[PDB]
Amino acid sequence: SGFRKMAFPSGKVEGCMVQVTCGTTTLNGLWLDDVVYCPRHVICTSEDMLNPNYEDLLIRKSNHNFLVQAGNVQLRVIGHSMQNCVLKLKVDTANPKTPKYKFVRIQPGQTFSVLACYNGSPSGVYQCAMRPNFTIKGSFLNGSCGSVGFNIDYDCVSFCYMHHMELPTGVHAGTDLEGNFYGPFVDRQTAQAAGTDTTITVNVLAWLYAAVINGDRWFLNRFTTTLNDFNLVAMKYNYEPLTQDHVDILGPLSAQTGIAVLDMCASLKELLQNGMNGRTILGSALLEDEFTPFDVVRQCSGVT
Amino acid sequence: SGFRKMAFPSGKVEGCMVQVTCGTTTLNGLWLDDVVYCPRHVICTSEDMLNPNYEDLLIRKSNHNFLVQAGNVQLRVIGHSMQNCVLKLKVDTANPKTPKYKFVRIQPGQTFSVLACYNGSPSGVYQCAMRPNFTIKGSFLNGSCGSVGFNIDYDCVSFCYMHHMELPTGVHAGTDLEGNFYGPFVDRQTAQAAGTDTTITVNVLAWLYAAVINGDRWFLNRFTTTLNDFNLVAMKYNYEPLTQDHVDILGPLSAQTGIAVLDMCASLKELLQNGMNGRTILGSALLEDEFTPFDVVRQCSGVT
Ligand SMILES: *CC(=O)N1Cc2ccccc2[C@@H](c2cccc(C#N)c2)C1
Ligand SMILES: *CC(=O)N1Cc2ccccc2[C@@H](c2cccc(C#N)c2)C1
Repeated sequence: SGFRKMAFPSGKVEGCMVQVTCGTTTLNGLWLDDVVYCPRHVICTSEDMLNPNYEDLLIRKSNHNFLVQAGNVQLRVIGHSMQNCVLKLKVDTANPKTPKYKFVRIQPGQTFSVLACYNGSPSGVYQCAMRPNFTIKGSFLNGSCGSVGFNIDYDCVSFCYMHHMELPTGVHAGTDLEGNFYGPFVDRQTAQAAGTDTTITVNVLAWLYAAVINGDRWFLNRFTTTLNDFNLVAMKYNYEPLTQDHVDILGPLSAQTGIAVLDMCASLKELLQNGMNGRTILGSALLEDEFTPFDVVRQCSGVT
Repeated sequence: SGFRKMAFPSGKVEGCMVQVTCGTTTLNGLWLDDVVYCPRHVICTSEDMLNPNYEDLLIRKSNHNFLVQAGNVQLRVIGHSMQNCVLKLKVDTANPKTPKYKFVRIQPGQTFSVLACYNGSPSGVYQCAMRPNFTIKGSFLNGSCGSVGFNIDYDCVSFCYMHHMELPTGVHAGTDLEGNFYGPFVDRQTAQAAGTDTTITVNVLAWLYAAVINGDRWFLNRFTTTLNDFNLVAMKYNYEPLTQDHVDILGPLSAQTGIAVLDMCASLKELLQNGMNGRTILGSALLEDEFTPFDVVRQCSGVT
């Protein structure tokens, strides 16, 4: 037992990280098969970022201007193209460490691991959730651009995120591996406010089930509620509205614990209305929303 | 910017994980060079664990009784010996994926990453701290025994922990890689209570410096304190006494932020005495103690 914010083992992703330099700009790239994926703003200087015309800036770049270094070995660039906000640099060598992989565009509320990198070198790994406002609350300094987010299903890496930007609020924005931003964000040095960050209700409920399984039970009560009654409380506390889809996905946790989903909702309602009165749940003093129902089952069953 | 509980990239450790089976018991082993390290209780059944005589049980085991499987390839066992609470199984093949490594016995208050494993397969990675009472608050199910804790200094893995046990309180106990338990714990199915878990004061202060650097500043006040005045407050709130050594290690963070260590102590004193009044610090509603001063500098500077 015990419950932790666990990231996926990052080995399969570390073997894909490379450094990409263009002019005076260096960031991270993802090497899969004979293609290196990186943010298109690698072709900009901070001077260019104010209002870049990516198509015009790219015309001045040739294959030989993109320096791609895998650890300490230089890759030969034989092609380049722009797909949305990412550059795809065709190299003459397929990565021998390419895992079985997929590119997936995740939904808000879903979780993933980020392998933060600097100059093609991995520094750490942490678990994230794509916020309902399509931002992530990460840890990214200059040079971290091109670091990726991913999930792992046994031997298959599903890449879902590439880091591009930090909002003036300190929150993070980026794209899926096809270069399409999550949310309304553009790759430009301009003030772009993120919307209201709501709490992922289905994840908080999943985490309350993780809590009961691991022994933290003080918050269980004698009450029940309805989806509509619960959503009136969710709306006041800027929680996402809970749907029957959410209830269905909580099914296995409800079955394992014997606590009906609407009974767990009544516990969450009371925790929202009364606070935690100085107590903790799984070592946390706030309601944790960055564990999906899938993460709870995976962690509580020992999936490798 | 942004601040996260970040674990080290686990790739170098995943390449060392193997499965070790003895009789009907299966757990994880660590393959480095031509040696596989695992908990000695691999030779026990749950029946044996009540009061095992490890030396007597081991006499009935030959090299051929220890089945070591690296992913899907079987390793040939050419020797075995017991060192404290670990078994060292000499194999006929050196691990080709052995990183540059060291075995280190960490101090309480120090942090490390755990690669939780089941049947020699990695499931996830998370950041831990060795508690002042020599327990860790991990996430370990049956079959997780033999999972290791480590730190990474560029290319060198310093293994510090091997998981052996779960206390009836749900907290975790284990050994360094020489098989010596941290704390007073023995490898036996017996009630062993852990001592008072105190809060790692130097880590909370380091995390308050991480908070100021990243923008969370509400807790800064107009006060100062002394080491002795602060320790009177630390003792009441079961915080570790702060020493000049702790102040010295906080030196770089004090220099970077311009906030004198004793001024930060006065902020911590007020947070201990008044609570957080419904506010958060780096997305947390409690005072975080599982970031050392080294982790804060490493994360805030981008060390790979
Ligand atoms: C995340 C990162 O490494 N960087 C550094 C960098 C290097 C060259 C050009 C831009 C950047 C910024 C950046 C500024 C403004 C907008 C974006 C986007 N998209 C990125 C971030
Ligand atoms: C952590 C783990 O995998 N296991 C399973 C197991 C398998 C065989 C023998 C013992 C165990 C237990 C266990 C019980 C009691 C004490 C210890 C220790 N040390 C380990 C845990």
